[PDB]
Amino acid sequence: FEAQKAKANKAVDHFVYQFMGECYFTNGTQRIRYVTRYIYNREEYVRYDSDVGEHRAVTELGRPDAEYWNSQPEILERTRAELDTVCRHNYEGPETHTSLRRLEQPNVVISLSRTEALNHHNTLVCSVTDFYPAKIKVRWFRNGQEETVGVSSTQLIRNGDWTFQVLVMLEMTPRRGEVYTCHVEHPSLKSPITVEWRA
Amino acid sequence: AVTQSPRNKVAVTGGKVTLSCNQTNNHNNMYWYRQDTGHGLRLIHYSYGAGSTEKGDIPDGYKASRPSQENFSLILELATPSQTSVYFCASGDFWGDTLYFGAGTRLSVLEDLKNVFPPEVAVFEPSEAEISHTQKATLVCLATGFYPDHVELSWWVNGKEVHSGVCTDPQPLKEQPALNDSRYALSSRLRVSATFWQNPRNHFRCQVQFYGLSENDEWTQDRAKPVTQIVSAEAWGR
Amino acid sequence: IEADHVGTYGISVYQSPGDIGQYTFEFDGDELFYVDLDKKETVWMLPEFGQLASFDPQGGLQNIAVVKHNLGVLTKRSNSTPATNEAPQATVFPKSPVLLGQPNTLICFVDNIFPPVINITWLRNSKSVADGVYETSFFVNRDYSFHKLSYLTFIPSDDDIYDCKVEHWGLEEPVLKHW
Amino acid sequence: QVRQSPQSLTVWEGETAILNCSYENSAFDYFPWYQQFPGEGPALLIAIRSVSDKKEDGRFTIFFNKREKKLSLHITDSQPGDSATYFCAASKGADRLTFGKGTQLIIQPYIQNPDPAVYQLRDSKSSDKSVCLFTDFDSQTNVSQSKDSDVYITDKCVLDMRSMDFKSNSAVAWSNKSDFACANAFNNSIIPEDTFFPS
Repeated sequence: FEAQKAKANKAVDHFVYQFMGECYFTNGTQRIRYVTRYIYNREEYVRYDSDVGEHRAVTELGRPDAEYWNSQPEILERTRAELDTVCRHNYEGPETHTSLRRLEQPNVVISLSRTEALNHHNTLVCSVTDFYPAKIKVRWFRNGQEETVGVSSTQLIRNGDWTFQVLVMLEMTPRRGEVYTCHVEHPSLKSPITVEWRA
Repeated sequence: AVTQSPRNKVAVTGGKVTLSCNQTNNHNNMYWYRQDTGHGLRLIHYSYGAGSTEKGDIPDGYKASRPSQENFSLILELATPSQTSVYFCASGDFWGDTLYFGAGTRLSVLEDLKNVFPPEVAVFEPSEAEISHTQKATLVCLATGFYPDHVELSWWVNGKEVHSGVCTDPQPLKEQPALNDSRYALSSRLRVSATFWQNPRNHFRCQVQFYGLSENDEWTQDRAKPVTQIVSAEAWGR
Repeated sequence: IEADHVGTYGISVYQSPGDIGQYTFEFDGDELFYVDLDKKETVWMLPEFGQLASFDPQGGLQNIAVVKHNLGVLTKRSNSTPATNEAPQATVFPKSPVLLGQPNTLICFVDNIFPPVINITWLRNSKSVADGVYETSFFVNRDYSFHKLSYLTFIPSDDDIYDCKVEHWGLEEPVLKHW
Repeated sequence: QVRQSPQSLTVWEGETAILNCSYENSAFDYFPWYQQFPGEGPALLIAIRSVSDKKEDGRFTIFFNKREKKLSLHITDSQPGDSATYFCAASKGADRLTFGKGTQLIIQPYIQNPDPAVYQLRDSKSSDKSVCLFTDFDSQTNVSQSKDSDVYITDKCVLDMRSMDFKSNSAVAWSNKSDFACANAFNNSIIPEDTFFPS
């Protein structure tokens, strides 16, 4: 499955230049919005947008290009066509078979922050790691009922390696007898993963 | 426009050959092709802009240089018989729907260089029999014993190049097909009216442009050095 | 800007002086690949992805060429208005739950990078360390600065204090995020 | 890989020449044909995009079949001036082309008044030397090369006397054997029985 790219148009006749083509998918490929952006020193100065249907100058700098690119049929049709030839094509082919199908199970490990003393305050940390995609539910329990008080999760941590991490802390007081359970739901999981820690 | 230089070249095995190409189209991309029967057009190297190049399908044996947006050069570092070809340069825009080619460069890489001969040209006069039976008069031109096959044949009537009533062989034949070094022959017809061949003021010339050795090539043999030259044959109206 | 998914199917970046270019694909925040401009090959982040999908590196090389051009054009057109340095920001966190004695990965996420030229190096107890060091490509941000992640394989000890050292033009002196 | 058929193809003038092309890589989306006249470089003639199954432009049309990855250039009401080599190329998302090996196109003229004859011609400088001319035959008759060295026979050739409204075919043949004659110079080739042998 071969990926296609957006094609930068040629500007008309420390510095940083950036070109990109973005494909905004909603409900799979039922709705696709396609935007092309040209950026000079962090200022977008021209763009294509499948909603407008042509290049529009975003600033004074973009005037020359927008008007020219729009005036060459070979060019305009080439950029417009990318909504299908880049976005739809990449989504239905390469994407559907890679990122769109990636399913990494979370690792769940409970952990005790300070050396355990019964009848003393301490804090459990439920590390939920190495998972994909991002949608995930993590809940604590003490003897079977949900905890909401003294509970705190980090935001979703993006690892940069196509996996995610979330840490869920629970402030608690371990009594002799009680069982703490960390409960996680993720789409790569046939049934929820529970891990227990007995006081 | 795309102009290649040179348009004809004879090199020796092991020699160095740079084919350059200037492009006047303000185009960013340039490509270097070769053309050989049974292989069509074959990309050798190309380039997106000055200072950079990219291997084509058959880069082996060729270097390439883009010192300019205008100029793209192909370098044959160690020239070999296998590189004997007609070469085409081309330019286009970024992502361009349309390539624009130069005219071509005939290159012959030869092992011995003693195989290089200029054409012997001769013009054969119309038959009275053709004339009395058709009132047309066909002149024939025969160019023979030349190598390589870099020639161009033209007909001249009273000092003016003509095209009407002319037809030349599509390509030269081998005088000795058994040999991969065979010398070539080529013919051409010029037909006019007997009411024009019969006029003795009219003269008909057959011209063969031959491409052969550079005038600054080393020539050690007993015959006159087979440089680039015009060889001709002339007939007079009767 | 609402959407379920967003692929950035071609990001081209070019800097002058120094002839620095980068070309990548991203999807929903993650790098599908970069094209090595020197080797001229497409390098997938996940190997198993490169086994299912492909990309002609040329596609990226040409884009870079365009973008190298446009930059020149836009440099004059602006009358040589240069880029403004930003101060980047770093955060260090381990890839897995820290257990002492077990090999892990420390991760340095540096953000608000602009321009995208940065030195990210690891220190352990103040001395340079480079164990299995991996660096991501510059990821794009909505505001057109970049972020980037470095990686370090290490064994967690209580006798060790790690720093992530970050060098940038927008920083008067190097900043180190302790961990 | 792009594959054209045939290598060469002869067609009567006024007939519709059909040049076949076929490709292997399903991703190809752009298919331009180049026209090359002898002594010149190739030049874009007509082109199609896989989004479309036809492209018409005067006497030239391209028929495109995405499923069979097969492709065809039609030249209607063909003319001697259409004689040339026609290349089929392909492209993927606007990257460099790949050309087929090309098809040679030879269009045959009609002769209005065929009058086949083999004439012998003398040199203009050295009477001893001679050449045989087969001339004025119909374009139907096919000239084969010699069944021996020593005797050379060129291919056929249509010259046009535009001063008048006259076209005619000719082939030449010659040798250095002293036991060589025009009468059977062409006995290798077919010849109408009504052919004129003077002398």
